[PDB]
Amino acid sequence: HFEPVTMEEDEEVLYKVRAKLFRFDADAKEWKERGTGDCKFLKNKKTNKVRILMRRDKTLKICANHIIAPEYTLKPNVGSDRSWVYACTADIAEGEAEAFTFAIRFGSKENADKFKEEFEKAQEINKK
Amino acid sequence: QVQFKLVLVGDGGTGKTTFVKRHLTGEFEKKYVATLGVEVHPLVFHTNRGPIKFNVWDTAGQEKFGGLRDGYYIQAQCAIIMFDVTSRVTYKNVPNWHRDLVRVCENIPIVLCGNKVDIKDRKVKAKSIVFHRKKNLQYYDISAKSNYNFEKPFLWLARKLIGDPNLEFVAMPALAPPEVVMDPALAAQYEHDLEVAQTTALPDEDDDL
Amino acid sequence: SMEGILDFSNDLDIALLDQVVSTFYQGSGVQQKQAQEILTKFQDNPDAWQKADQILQFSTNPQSKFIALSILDKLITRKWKLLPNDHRIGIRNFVVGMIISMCQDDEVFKTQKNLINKSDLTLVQILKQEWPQNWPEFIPELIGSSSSSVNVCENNMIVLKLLSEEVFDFSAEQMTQAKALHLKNSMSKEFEQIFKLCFQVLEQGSSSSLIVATLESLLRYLHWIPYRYIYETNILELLSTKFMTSPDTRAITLKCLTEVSNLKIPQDNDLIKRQTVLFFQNTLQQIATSVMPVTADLKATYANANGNDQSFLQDLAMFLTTYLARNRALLESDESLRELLLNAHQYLIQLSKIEERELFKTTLDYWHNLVADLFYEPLKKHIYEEICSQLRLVIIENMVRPETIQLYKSEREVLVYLTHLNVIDTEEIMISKLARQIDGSEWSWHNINTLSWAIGSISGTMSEDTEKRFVVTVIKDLLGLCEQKRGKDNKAVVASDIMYVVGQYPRFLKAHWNFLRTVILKLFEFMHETHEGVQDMACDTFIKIVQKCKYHFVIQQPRESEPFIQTIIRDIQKTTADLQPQQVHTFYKACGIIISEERSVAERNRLLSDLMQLPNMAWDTIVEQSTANPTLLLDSETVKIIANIIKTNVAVCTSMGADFYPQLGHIYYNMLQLYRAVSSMISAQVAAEGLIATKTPKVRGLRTIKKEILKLVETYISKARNLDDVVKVLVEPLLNAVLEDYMNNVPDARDAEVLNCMTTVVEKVGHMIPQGVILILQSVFECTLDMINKDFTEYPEHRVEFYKLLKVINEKSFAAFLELPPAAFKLFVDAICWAFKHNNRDVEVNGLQIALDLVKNIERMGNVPFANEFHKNYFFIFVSETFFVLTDSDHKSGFSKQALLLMKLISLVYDNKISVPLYQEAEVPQGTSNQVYLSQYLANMLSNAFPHLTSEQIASFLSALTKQCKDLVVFKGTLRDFLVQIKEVGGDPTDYLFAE
Amino acid sequence: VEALLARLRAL
Ligand SMILES: Nc1nc2c(ncn2[C@@H]2O[C@H](COP(=O)(O)OP(=O)(O)NP(=O)(O)O)[C@@H](O)[C@H]2O)c(=O)[nH]1
Ligand SMILES: [Mg+2]
Repeated sequence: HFEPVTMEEDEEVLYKVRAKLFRFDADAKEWKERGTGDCKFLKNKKTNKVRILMRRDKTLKICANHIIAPEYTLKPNVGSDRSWVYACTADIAEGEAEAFTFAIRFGSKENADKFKEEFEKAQEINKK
Repeated sequence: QVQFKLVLVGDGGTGKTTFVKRHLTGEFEKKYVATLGVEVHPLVFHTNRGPIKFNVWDTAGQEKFGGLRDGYYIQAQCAIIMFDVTSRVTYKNVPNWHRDLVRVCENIPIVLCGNKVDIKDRKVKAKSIVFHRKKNLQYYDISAKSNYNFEKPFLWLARKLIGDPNLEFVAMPALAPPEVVMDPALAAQYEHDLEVAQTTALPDEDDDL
Repeated sequence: SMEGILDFSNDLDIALLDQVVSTFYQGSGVQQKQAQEILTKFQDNPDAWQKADQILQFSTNPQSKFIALSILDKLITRKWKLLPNDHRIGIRNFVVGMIISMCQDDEVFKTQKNLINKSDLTLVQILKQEWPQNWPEFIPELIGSSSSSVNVCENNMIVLKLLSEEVFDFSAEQMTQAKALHLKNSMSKEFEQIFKLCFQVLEQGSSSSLIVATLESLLRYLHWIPYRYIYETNILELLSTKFMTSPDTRAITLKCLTEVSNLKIPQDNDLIKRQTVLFFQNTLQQIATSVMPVTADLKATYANANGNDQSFLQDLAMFLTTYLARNRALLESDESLRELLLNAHQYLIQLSKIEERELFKTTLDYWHNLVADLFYEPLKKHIYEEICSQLRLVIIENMVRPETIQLYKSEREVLVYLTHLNVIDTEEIMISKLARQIDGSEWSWHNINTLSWAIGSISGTMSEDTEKRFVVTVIKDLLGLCEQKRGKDNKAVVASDIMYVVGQYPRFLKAHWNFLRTVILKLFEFMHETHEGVQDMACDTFIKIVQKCKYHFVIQQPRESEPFIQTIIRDIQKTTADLQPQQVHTFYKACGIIISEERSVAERNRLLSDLMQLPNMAWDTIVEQSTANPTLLLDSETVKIIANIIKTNVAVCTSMGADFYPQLGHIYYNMLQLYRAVSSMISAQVAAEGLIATKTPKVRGLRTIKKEILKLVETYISKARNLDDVVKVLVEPLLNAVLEDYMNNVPDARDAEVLNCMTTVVEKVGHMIPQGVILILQSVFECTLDMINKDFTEYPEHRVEFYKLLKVINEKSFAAFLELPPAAFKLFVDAICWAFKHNNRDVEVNGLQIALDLVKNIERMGNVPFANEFHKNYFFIFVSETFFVLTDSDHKSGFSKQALLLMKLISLVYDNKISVPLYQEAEVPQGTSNQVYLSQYLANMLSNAFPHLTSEQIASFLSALTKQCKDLVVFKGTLRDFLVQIKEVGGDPTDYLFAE
Repeated sequence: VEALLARLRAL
């Protein structure tokens, strides 16, 4: 005989798409990029609740972390056929839960519409 | 804590403040608002060796706004020298920034960054960029606009400051977000803000994303 | 609060300053920010320097003293000569005394290096002002003081280092030519005494901090001192032995020896050649015995990044490459020097394996220098056979993606040379590498890609016969590699590399038609593959092969019934049915490349007609429906279809150029009608929805139609050979369709692409349409100028295209500006000067060129009323505006063209090319020459803009400038001297005699 | 040369 020498594990990925996330700066009446990367819908195996979790490329820092609440409504932005705007009441990407008006843009209108499909599925999951 | 003073220097307009802002908030500031003297921002990265905090001293590149100038460099532990690959003069001035920096900071790791490589008509050609060689500076082409190599300067500095060449950025822990409880008292308020946001066009709609 | 230190009516509270300083450097957040603004205001107080003596004496905060010296630095640099002579002496005295006392306290000397270094630099600023003319004893007394104290001696090495830097390394842009020469000659005159001290310190040890500082100063000296100080003393032996053994001195010593390798040296002196060999021999011996042997794994050492290993390996690469590029011939004939030569190159081989992009580029530059010499120089290549064999493997294994682009081209260049030097060894290495992909020992996606790029990079080097067997072998091995893999992820990677290699060997394809045909058909199959990236690869490879082998698609090959281009066109719908629009356009562009090689015009137009059958049929239907129901354009799908049809025409026009005219004629009239219909819809939408409409997908889609139409016309006209048809068929409908629409849209709906299209029209046929050019100006000049003349940022594309258009109009149809009403010609001049003030290079350069071309246009008219009025109205405007951007420190990028413009303006008066008085006759005696008046005007202008200059400075500057207005290089030197003097008080007026 | 063609088509 010779002797020899994130907190995402509890979750299931329902949907994943590349996206660019914006937040509306009301004071400046300006949209401001918050991050670009993979947006994931994560389903908790113990609570069955689905959240959005999005991290920036390379640095991997969180730019979105909130429940896909059934109260939310995806609306179109005047300048895009591949984006959705919605109000978020509690996102903890940068610390304490805070309300944001988000906009999320995708590589194509097809991806945007699929996102909306999955988004509304996740809302019903969270309703039960 | 594990905290390192970083000074960022270079000609006015080269993108120093836009680069830092990209790292602080993820935004790309299109306007040029000149820095007055210095602006100090904490910046944290999560690594396989724990968090590393850079105290970024973003200095003014315009002479009329130079402030304390090399007085900002005192006790810097690392630095970024910035130039603009679309402006030859900004590279011509790299030796001047480096001179003033290393006279105060005699042995610190320094990254030299050629910014704005997203622009088609590049003026400072890759093969003209050789100043870093004899000065032992790390060099990267970068673009705060496209994010090309935007993480490399801090990754390299982190490895040098911690003394671990295998240091890597890692994914910050992601806690469970809280459940929503809509406040009826703010329904009309959030509907006002949403309408404005819907009717303000997203920028850069021709970008791939 | 902290703001008390800004009250100079009270004594300075040093304790409060130290609190402000501490709050800034050690504090955080809002407090730190407030302190910063207070400190900046304190430092900028023009009387703050008076309180520097107090701070340096009574402060206990070293940062406070640093700021005190910065305050003095600004005073010494800019206002020294304005001081009473008593303050000059006083400041000198307490800077010297402060340095002496800091050096005499070992604890202060140990712990306040930052403050001592700052004080030393401040001393050097005084020396630049006072020495040697008012400080002749400085160097003799410095040498004397060095002997009484190791601390003072070490600090004196720092002072001398900074002095050398300020005089020889950083003087060009910071002092006048005369003052720089004065300080350089002063240092050269006394360097014999400086070197003696330096050499004594180095020879006699023994404090390493003293030795290091001395070697740091020597590094600076090596930039300028004569070689005799290095070759007629024993210093090379010390550098290359003694100081290489100790790591403390090793880093700086290696940098010194790198600069020694760059000294100006007589190259017909045998003793000096032996000394140059000897110090290299010594250095390499010290490395192998004290640092690492030749066999060491420098890749691993560099990656571990212990201590200063990375900087040392970088510096060793710089030393070896520098020395060998200059001196390796010294080592190549003497048999006793062969081991040294090859050991040095073996270290370079090991350094070239390091994973570090910028270091690899440094070593690759050297390798290029070497192999180019072996390629041309008789009897050299056999020396380096084993080095080159290892280098082949290094470069193959580190090949980067061709399309990083620059690095690939540099690697390809070296590998091509290495292939000529030994084709057999190159082939064997590549085949062997391929064998290790097949056997899995080195299989990976990255590894097979890297090898395929290397194989592709040497095409055109081997003989056609060897190449053929080589290509066959590679493809055979690659096909087998793909067959044995599974999953289609792996098969996709290898199939792409197969197509990449064949695309790199057009010579093989042109000789084997059946092979070339099979490749293309297989590319067409891959155009149906959905796997991510396969379709882009197939389209990219297709046009790449076409560009190189086009002739073989346009002739009828043996055994074939028709040229293959016919066969491609017959099936184009099927081939491209699964492609994205962008990929379809590439496919059509490739077909146009082939068609343009058909010399028979009737056959070429027939092929063009057949190629464009699908877009033309979609076009005809849409035109028929859009005309019947203008509402159909509201359909986003129709707008997208229309844009892609036009883009297909652009793509084919891009490759066919002049030969595209028949297809353009098929669509031209209906296309411009569509431009108008789309224009009406855009305007109607903006009217009904507001400016925000321009952001909407619908309007952006409509404007894409307009932009692609403009691009198509611009593309054809830029390449047309029949310019009569351009003028008589294309131009008038074009201008009628685009100009009024541009003029009468609100600014946010105007397409900058209109300006770009008009620039090409003027460039190509401007000389033939004088009235058309006038119409272009009338429609775009004033309304575009009003968009861009309120700031420097709004409408960035219109701004750039605007000055491109004025530039070409001024070049090709200057008469159009002669027709302008006087008020509009004034706006033209205003617009040019406006361009001067841009920091935007894309505008400033055209503005300076327009001004210069305009002056020449006026000069060509001779002595006529328009030219006489131009000079009376605008000569001094251009002189003063050029002077403003030259001297305001915010337009340094334009210096060379500003200088050219000013010299042209001055030489007009100096050459008496302005036939009318530039003054109003009531202003100076009648008969006064324009030369005299120009001198007076400029003297008065500069006196008011730079009131701190003496009248003598201004007069001497202008005297030099005006007699140098035929010699641009000297003219520019005088301007640079002026830019130095305006930054300080008391500049010497005789500096402007430097040229004389 | 021709033995490659068949292999080429089966990719
Ligand atoms: N196209 C492009 N623009 C950039 C990039 N980075 C910064 N910019 C732009 O360059 C301009 C100047 O940016 P800024 O960050 O203020 O430069 P700075 O070095 O901080 N200037 P100062 O030293 O005077 O404070 C801004 O308009 C910014 O949007 C880039 O990577 N690409
Ligand atoms: Mg800034």
